[PDB]
Amino acid sequence: LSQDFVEALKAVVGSPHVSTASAVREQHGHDESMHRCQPPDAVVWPQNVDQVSRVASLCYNQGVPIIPFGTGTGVEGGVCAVQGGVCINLTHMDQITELNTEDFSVVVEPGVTRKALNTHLRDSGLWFPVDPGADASLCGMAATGASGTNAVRYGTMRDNVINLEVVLPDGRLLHTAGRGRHYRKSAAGYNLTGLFVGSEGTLGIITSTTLRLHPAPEATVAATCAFPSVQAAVDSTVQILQAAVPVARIEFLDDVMMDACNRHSKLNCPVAPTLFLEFHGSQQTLAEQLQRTEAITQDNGGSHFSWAAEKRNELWAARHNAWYAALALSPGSKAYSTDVCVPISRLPEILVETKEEIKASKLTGAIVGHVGDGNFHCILLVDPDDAEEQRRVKAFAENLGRRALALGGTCTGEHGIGLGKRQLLQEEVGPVGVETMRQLKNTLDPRGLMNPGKVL
Ligand SMILES: Cc1cc2nc3c(=O)[nH]c(=O)nc-3n(C[C@H](O)[C@H](O)[C@H](O)COP(=O)(O)OP(=O)(O)OC[C@H]3O[C@@H](n4cnc5c(N)ncnc54)[C@H](O)[C@@H]3O)c2cc1C
Ligand SMILES: [Mn+2]
Repeated sequence: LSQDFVEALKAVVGSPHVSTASAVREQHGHDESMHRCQPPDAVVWPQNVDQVSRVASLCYNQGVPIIPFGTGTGVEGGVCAVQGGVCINLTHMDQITELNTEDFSVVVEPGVTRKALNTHLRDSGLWFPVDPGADASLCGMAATGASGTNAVRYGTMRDNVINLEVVLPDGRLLHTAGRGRHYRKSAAGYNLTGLFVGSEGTLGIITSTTLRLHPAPEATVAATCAFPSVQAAVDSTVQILQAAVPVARIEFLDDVMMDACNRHSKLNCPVAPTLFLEFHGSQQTLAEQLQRTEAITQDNGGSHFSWAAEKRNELWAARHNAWYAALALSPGSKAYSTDVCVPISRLPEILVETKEEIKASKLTGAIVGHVGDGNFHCILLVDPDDAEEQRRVKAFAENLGRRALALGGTCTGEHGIGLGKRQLLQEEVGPVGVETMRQLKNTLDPRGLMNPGKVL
């Protein structure tokens, strides 16, 4: 990066908001995954959308890659600057606007986390449900297509993003559904909002997101249920979904993950394949849901429900920290997560096979995830210096991904592709799907400067 170029960047955002210092670039060259740090050539913090547009235009016309950066909690290397360039940290734009309680909508800028939003919403009777474990940027969640434990009932980011404000690679400002618009459904033109959800910073920079809010549940009950085997836990899950019980949360932990979470959060659940459940409704619709759900879990050997404000909060905090609980099994290690999502009737086969495969392998793996969506994570630990173990973990993850594709599923339910799953994506959608995705990338980013090396 030339001195003239750096000075041009400082003219847009101000000298304190541009850094070429090695330590600052290294901090923005990696996310939470094991993907190797690849530092950008500079980090820039735009202070408003006009500055985002002008930074993008400067980079784009000079042939300098752009890497959007939210909270850096991704797990597929999305922020790694594989071709160098300018990392745009968007978190100084942190305002909540256009809170429309009567329409159940709100507009947020990239520095707003879900925690910040739900704090702002206390005493409104509304909440935003999509809950990744990490305290992530909501616009980053829109960029990755995130989901979480609440998605089985309340939907993913794709279900809950109503509109996006996007700075395109050359600096133009796009409101995907129209500036200021919010509504429940539309057939007007092509749905641009869904194209940018899950685009991972390869099609443009999300500078605000319009989110669907939901009413807080009238009443909540959480519980855990221990099972004799993975098969019994996942069969119960499939049967709960087939019985159409509107469970609010249904999270699976294998015995390895349950033990890790016990040690990391000082829970002391029985070490066993376990479901964490939550039910929303009136005092009485809960009783109906509980009866029907306990009946199914009992048929599969589930324990009597161990029931759980503070107790529930510690239960789900432990679940949200499962990633760090797994890492704590081997201090100094990094982690790589699988994220397959299969048709629900095939979930028992692939989960049980994954458990058997982790057992037969020398790898440390913990299993957790959103089995209500037919989705789960195998969290695999890697010694950052053991090159052979890394090759074993990547091979394990790619074999699992190919098994999911063989079952009609997808290689990633929520984390995205980034650097890790590019070959699986090619297999998943085939030559015409890849070419079509690439033609869309090319028309929005002709010079290929919008987060190069990711997704495609
Ligand atoms: C402990 C832990 C638990 C997690 N649990 C979940 C979970 O349950 N569900 C889930 O889906 N994910 C989960 N994640 C992954 C991660 O939190 C999500 O992928 C989240 O959406 C990433 O947001 P971010 O701003 O931190 O992303 P970053 O790492 O900053 O960026 C991720 C990607 O999005 C792009 N990007 C970021 N912000 C923007 C923007 N404003 N405009 C355009 N592109 C942008 C980046 O260029 C990159 O390619 C977890 C992560 C951790 C560490
Ligand atoms: Mn998850």
